[PDB]
Amino acid sequence: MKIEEGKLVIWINGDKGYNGLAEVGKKFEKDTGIKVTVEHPDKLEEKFPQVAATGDGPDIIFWAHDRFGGYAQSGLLAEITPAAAFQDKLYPFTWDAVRYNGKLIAYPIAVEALSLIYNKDLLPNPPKTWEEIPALDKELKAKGKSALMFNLQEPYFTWPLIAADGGYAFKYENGKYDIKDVGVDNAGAKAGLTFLVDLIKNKHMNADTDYSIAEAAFNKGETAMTINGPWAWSNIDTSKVNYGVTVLPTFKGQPSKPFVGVLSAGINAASPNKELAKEFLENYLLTDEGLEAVNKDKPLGAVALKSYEEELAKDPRIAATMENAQKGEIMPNIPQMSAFWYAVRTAVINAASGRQTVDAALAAAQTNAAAKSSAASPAALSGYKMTLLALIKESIPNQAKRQKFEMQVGGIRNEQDFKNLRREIIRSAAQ
Ligand SMILES: OC[C@H]1O[C@H](O[C@H]2[C@H](O)[C@@H](O)[C@@H](O)O[C@@H]2CO)[C@H](O)[C@@H](O)[C@@H]1O
Repeated sequence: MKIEEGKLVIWINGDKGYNGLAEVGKKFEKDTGIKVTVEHPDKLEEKFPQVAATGDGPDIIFWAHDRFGGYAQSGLLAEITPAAAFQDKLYPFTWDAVRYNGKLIAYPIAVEALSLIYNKDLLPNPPKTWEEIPALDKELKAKGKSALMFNLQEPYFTWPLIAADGGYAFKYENGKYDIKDVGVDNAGAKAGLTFLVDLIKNKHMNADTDYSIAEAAFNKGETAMTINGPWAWSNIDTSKVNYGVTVLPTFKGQPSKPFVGVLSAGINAASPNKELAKEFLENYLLTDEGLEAVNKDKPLGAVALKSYEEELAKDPRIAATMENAQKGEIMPNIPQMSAFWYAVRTAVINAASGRQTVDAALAAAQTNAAAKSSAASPAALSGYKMTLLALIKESIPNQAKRQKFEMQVGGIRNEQDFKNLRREIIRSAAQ
C-alpha cells in the first residue's frame, strides 16, 4: 500500500505511550485537519526495515537510536532539517545520538536507562551488589516470594551485567567503532553471563521469564525487585506497590553498565508528508504539552526537551535513571548493531537454558556479531562509490530520492552491492 499523502501514520513500540501520542495526533488534526494514526505493530524494529525497503510504511518511525544507522544506510530515512533555534531547545548529548556520518537522521525524544526497581515493603534497603542477591532470594523464598525477576528474553536487560566487568559491543577508540573487535567473549562478559546463568541454575531466576511474566510478578508483589525502564512505572503506579527506583547493583566491585537508548523519531525517506512530519515532531510533540501527554501515558524517561525536563528531573526516579545512564554508555548507532544484538540475544537464551555452556554461547556470539559479507579492495570500493554518487547527482531529479540513494552508497561493501544499487538508481522513474 502506498503511503497516503495528507495523513501521518506513526509507528511506536507497544511498551511506549502510544495513547498519549495519539492525543498529540488529535491536536495536530484539530489545527491542520490532517489525520494522525498511531500504531504499535509487533516486532517493530524488524517490521519497519522490511516494509520501508519496499518504499512503503509509516511516515514516522520511533525506536531507540541504536537501530537508526542501519535504517539510514538502507535508504529508509530522510535527512531532517531542524533550524538551529529548534536544536537549541534539546540537550546536545541527545542530538549526538541521532547523528550518523556527519548528518542528523532523527529527532531525539527521551533518554532511557534501566534501573533497579524494588518493593519497599518487601525490601526497605535494595542490594548494592549482584553477589548478595542469592542470599536475599533465600530469605524471600522462605516467605513464599522471591528476590528478582526481569526479562531474560531480550539481551538489553542482561547487558548491564555482561558489561559490568568488561564486556563490550565494539571497541571504541579515537571516536570510531572497530566492527572487527567485538567484546562479548572476553573475561568480563564471561563472568557476567556466568553470574546470570548461576542465578538460574541455583533457582533464583527462571530462564523462561519474559517481560510480561516479570512485570506481573513485581506488580502483584510476588518478587521484591525487577529491572526495567521508565515506561514500566505507569503500571507499577496502578498496582499501588510501594516501590523505589535506584542504581543497578555492582558486579565484581564494578558498576553495572546499561546500554542507554535515546527514543528517536525518524521520517521515512519515502514519505510524501515530510513537512507535515517535521511540523508534528517539532511543533506538537517536542513541546511541554506534547511530551506531557505522552509521559502521562507511559513515562518517557529524561526527555530531550530542556523546558520540560527541568520539571521531570526533580523526580528521584529520573535522578536514578540518569545515575544509571552515567555509569553506562549511549549505544552506538552504527549498522552493525543489529548483528550485535542478534548475537547476544542468541547467546543469553542458549546459555540461560542450561543446554549450552557460557563459553560456547559467547564464542559463537563473538563470531556472529562480527559476521559480514565479502569486501571489495579499498581502491575498487572507492571507485564504485564515486561512480554512484556522480550518477545520483546527474540522474535522480527528486531530492529525497537523491538523499536516500547517497546514504545507500555509504553501505556498499563490494561489487555485487555496487551493481544492485546501480540497478535501483537506473530503474528509478518520475516521482
Ligand atoms: O534486547 C535488545 C534490544 O535492546 C534495545 O531495545 C529496548 C528499547 O531500547 C527500549 O525502548 C525498550 O522498549 O525495550 C527494548 C528491549 O526489549 C535496543 O534498542 C534494540 O535495538 C535491541 O534489539
